[PDB]
Amino acid sequence: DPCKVEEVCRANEPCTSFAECVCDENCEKEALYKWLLKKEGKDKNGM
Amino acid sequence: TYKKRADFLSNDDYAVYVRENIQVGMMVRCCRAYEEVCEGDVGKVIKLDRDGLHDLNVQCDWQQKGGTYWVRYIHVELIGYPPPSSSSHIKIGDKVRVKASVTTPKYKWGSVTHQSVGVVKAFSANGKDIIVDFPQQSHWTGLLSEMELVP
Ligand code: FES
Repeated sequence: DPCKVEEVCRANEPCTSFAECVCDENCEKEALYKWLLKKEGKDKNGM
Repeated sequence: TYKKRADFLSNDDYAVYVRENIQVGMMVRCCRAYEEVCEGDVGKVIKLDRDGLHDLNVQCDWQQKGGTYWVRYIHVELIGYPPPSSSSHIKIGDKVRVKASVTTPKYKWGSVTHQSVGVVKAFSANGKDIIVDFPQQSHWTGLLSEMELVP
């Protein structure tokens, strides 16, 4: 896995897995996007 | 109500001021153009990170750009919070608690309880949640419909 739930989970207590995410948009999505930008050598704006 | 770049000696002095006073939900103006964000564009803060003072810490939804963009503290001038419109009459600075009727809050209890009283810090970008500082847990996220003003 590219990201760890404990690190990116946005709840007031960490979810035990991304499948349990309680946010409207899953916390793993934005995490993967920011991880892919870093892997491409881009900054947060894709620059 | 907020200071501007001209009130400080150095860029880093001003950036520290912006950092201590900015919150999600605030309106800002671009006071120094940066890439896709032109000077004088107006934005609503939608996300704040806390990396180095010169990092891209401030994500806004920008009116003239027509989309989101990350900037640094030095690029923004704080304007203020929008007026209460949630119809909850909860506003920034109010004391709130979780409703007695809530068994488990949407984003979980953390260290908070039904007896906790916290201070509203920000309205979340999604228009449904608030960020609350409780004595037992800072940056606690609540669903507005689960929270109420403390009598
Ligand atoms: S993973 Fe916990 S709220 Fe999203």
